[PDB]
Amino acid sequence: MKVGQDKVVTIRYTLQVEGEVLDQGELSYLHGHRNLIPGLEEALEGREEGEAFQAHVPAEKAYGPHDPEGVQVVPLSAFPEDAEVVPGAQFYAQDMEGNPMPLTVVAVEGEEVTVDFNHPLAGKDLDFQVEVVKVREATPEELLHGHAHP
Amino acid sequence: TRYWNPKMKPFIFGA
Amino acid sequence: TRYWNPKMKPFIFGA
Ligand SMILES: [Cl-]
Repeated sequence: MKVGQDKVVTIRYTLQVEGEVLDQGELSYLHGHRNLIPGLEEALEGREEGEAFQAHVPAEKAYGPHDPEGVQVVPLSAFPEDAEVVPGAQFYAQDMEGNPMPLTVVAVEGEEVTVDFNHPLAGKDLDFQVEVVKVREATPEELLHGHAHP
Repeated sequence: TRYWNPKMKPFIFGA
Repeated sequence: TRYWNPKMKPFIFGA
């Protein structure tokens, strides 16, 4: 069964950036519902169960550019009383919009905390070692939710 | 994308 | 306009 629209696809992957093996593991996604990054999805289109291949994914087809306006300074007092506010620490910001958006703490300087709203990989080119583990049809529930069942 | 906007009342939680 | 979604797998940021 070939990877295509509405197929639930399971992959084993290895993520590299400039030679650094950042992440490894296994996931399943619903194909053709914008759940996986475009580049890696385009590379998976038509593939059979068992196939192994490599994929280079530019930022454009990964997590996009790195907007410098995404880098803002916020007061240290705005953080939870008993939370470690250090570089790499992840939190959430929320306002009247009612939309929680995630951030990574970049630097802490006195009462000024520099945070980054960009995706951690925004601006990077990703290299992938991919193995197509399994390809099955999606259930009605899955199609209804537009996501694979974890 | 995206910025912070004090023209509301932005807060931060650590879940 | 053009938006990139930070919640896309494999590296999910948020939810
Ligand atoms: Cl999914």
